[PDB]
Amino acid sequence: KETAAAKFERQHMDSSTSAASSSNYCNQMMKSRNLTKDRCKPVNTFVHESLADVQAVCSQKNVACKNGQTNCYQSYSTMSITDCRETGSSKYPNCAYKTTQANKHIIVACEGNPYVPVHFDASV
Repeated sequence: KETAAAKFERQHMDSSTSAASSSNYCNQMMKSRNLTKDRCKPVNTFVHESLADVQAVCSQKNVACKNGQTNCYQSYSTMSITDCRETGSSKYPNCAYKTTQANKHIIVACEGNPYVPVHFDASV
């Protein structure tokens, strides 16, 4: 079965671009990463940083996750991210998203050995 670590890279890493240069980015990436296969995932964040820089966050600022868990980590630095939010015209299977390019700190949950990101918690 897909590992939690592999799922994180599939749902949230986009190292091949510096930013979302098109307002269509979310519509394309949500579909291409199979986040719209069974239903329209309502929100998703893509990180435009090297995998190594994102994995490194697991050894940065320990913080409580939104749900109270204590295996969350906040990036010391802001990162290039793209927020994807479902629009009012979204209708499975034609999922539609609003694309928002931003520069923010990311908060991820980490697990395992090697200790890596398995969940995207928030951007602050």
